[PDB]
Amino acid sequence: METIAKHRHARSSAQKVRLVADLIRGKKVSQALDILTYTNKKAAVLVKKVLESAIANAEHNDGADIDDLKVTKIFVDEGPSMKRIMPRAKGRADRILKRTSHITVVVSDR
Amino acid sequence: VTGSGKKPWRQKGTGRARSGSIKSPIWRSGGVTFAARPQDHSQKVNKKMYRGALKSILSELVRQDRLIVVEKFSVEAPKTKLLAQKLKDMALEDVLIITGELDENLFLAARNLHKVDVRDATGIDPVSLIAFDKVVMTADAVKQVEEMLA
Amino acid sequence: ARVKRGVIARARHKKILKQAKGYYGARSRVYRVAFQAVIKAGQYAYRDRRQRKRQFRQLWIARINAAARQNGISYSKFINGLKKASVEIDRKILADIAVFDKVAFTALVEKAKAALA
Amino acid sequence: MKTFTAKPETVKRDWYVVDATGKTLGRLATELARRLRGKHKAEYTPHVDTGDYIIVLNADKVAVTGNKRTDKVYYHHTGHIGGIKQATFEEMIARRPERVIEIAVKGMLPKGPLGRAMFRKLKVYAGNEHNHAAQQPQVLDI
Amino acid sequence: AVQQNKPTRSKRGMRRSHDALTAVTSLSVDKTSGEKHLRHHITADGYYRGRKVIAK
Amino acid sequence: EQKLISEEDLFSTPVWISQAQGIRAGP
RNA sequence: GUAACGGGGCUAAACCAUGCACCGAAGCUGCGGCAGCGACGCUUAUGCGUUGUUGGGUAGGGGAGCGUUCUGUAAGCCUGCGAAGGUGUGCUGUGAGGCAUGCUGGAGGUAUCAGAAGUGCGAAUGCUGACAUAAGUAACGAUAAAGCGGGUGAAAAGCCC
RNA sequence: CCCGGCGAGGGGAGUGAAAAAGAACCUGAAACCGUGUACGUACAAGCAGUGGGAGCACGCUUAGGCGUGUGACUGCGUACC
Ligand SMILES: O=C(N[C@H](CO)[C@H](O)c1ccc([N+](=O)[O-])cc1)C(Cl)Cl
Repeated sequence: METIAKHRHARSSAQKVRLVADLIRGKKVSQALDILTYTNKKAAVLVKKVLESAIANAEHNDGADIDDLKVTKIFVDEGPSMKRIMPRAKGRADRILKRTSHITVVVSDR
Repeated sequence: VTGSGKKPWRQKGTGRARSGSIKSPIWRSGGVTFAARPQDHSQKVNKKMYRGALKSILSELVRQDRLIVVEKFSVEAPKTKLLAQKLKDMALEDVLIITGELDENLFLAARNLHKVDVRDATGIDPVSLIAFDKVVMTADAVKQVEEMLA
Repeated sequence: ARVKRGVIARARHKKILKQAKGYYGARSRVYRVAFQAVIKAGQYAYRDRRQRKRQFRQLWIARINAAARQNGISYSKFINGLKKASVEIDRKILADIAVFDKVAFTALVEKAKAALA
Repeated sequence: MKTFTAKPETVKRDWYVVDATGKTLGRLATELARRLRGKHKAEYTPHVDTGDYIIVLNADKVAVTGNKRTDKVYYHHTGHIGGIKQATFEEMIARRPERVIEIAVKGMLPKGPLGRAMFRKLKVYAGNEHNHAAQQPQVLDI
Repeated sequence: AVQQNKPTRSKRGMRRSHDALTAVTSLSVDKTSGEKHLRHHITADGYYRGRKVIAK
Repeated sequence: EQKLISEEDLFSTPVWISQAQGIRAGP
């Protein structure tokens, strides 16, 4: 009984969210949250909401029992890049990409 | 192309490819290296090669039994339906009609029938005589076509 | 009468990237790199049809030599022996016989020894 | 049809003793090289190791002809500054006689991963004996 | 002070092979309040080693 | 309400003046 | 850095003279296959069919072809039972190609023979747009300088007292 | 109706032929970025291919040492314009 939750257009690069996503891949959901709670990363706050959202999706709609769930899939994809300009010396201009991510977390009792 | 005559670049020193014109045909917008003009596509045909050609096709029509000769071919009132009845009776459907004079009733009745065309002997052409399954000529139509090609 | 390229050009590229499957890095991804890779694959392929026929014979000869010397004669004398005995069995077959029927091979050594003396 | 091929998970590789006393250096190293490769097995196969294991005792008593015992020089570099070290045959026998037999065959074995694999089966001793008595090697006059 | 060739995606991966985070895996429980907490730190309720320090 | 941004990423900055400028050679 | 036998090595595995033996190429033979020319008391528009010989190619010349778009046949066939496009798979031509149907897609599709070309892209420091790399690397823009308590507050170094 | 800062963004229900047609909306290619399995890889040196050519894994080879993948060892081998 796979159940999904997602944060689309999270403002962090996929690279940075992935470090944290990796810590909880395959883990019991109760054990995963504690790991997230004491990981000192902005990205730990973003995905944790998603995991908790996913847990609540499992109780309310069908699944339930917090005991049975594991983080069976988690993957963090690239969102669109916002385009901006940074002035450099001698009138030269640089692009900056303010990169985003799609964070997906999947939970299941089996 | 609408636009300006200024070189974009300083010729040298900038790292870009050298440019002369934002209307160059390599550039987005304002291309078209060898642009088209209105032109006349019409071709010459020798008088004799035209007549010779009409004769060859007409002679084939005879050989393939697609040419139909009749004493008269006309219609009473200008009603396409009336013509339609006649054509079924003659076992014709996809057909060119060539008549002795530009008969008007016949001309009017045929306009809405796509598979039927009417023509006076004077106004014949090579492709119409081919483009229909059967071709009908009046006796008078023959005599006029004959004189014309001779 | 404007003619657009979209459909045909993709088909031509897809043929090449398909010939480049299994190749490393850009050679299986990037047409410009793949196209050079696939041709050179072809150049070597042509070549090694000719090379293949050199390599296998060297193998057969090397194996007959081993088995000939096992029955107490060198390759060079053994083949000469068979030729003067008018035996024509080629080295693909002899190298096969050298492996799977050592007793038949010994019998071909005597046949070639008799003629050679 | 298609040709036979040795399978490394089937091939047999046997055990031999060889006395290197009085034997000419490289005129023995040749026959070791040959046999370590399995060139003598009719089921020889260039990419597979069909060779045999070879003990060599009395490496300290292998001979060389002419003036080579004193004049023959072995060079190697240390990847440094001066690097070039140098030592005569007589000095090699003295220091470590096993090296002379080992250097000899190695330069006659194919160079490459298999090449390096064949060499592993050469077990040269300096003395007149070995610890491989359980391997039941049978004597070889080579 | 610049690449002569574009480095590969595999090499990129290798370079990142030490970027991985470490989980603490050593949270402890106050014997009075029952909360998990980092070792040698107070709890969210302001407990430490069974005794009520602070008050919040 | 997330309308595309102004961005203001028009890039006519190219190309600024470009001296060596520079080593002296070689006479 | 041995370093002027390619090297391991050779008193001979060196040179000289004689003699046999084998390895060796895309050389020649064999079997299978395609293609161009030439001669046939031939067939005899010619196709055939045996024989003969030729098929390394830059600039260039000569000869054959494939595909893309458009007009005709063209009020001509296919199509909601699923068109193009996309993406999978199968077979076949000497090649451009070609044919076949797994799933998407959700309306257009087009034999044959004709005709006309904005007709085929990897390079032009070609153009426009996306997206990589270096890289999670440099930097966060006066060396005037901050520390604590409250408060608000989802959350406070920066906000208010 | 839920998670959720009376947020964003998601998950349900419902509309709708179809929502993997949902306003960042016909189709929806690739460079590029991911997750999932198959095999390979830490004594082994170079236009990354090709000729050999062991395993191991699939589709049973659907009884036939047959197809796909992967491919250790090994012979040849300095991109294109
Ligand atoms: O640009 C110069 N040097 C070029 C480098 O491209 C060249 O190597 C050079 C060097 C020395 C020299 N000289 O000594 O007269 C002249 C040219 C100037 Cl110094 Cl001439």
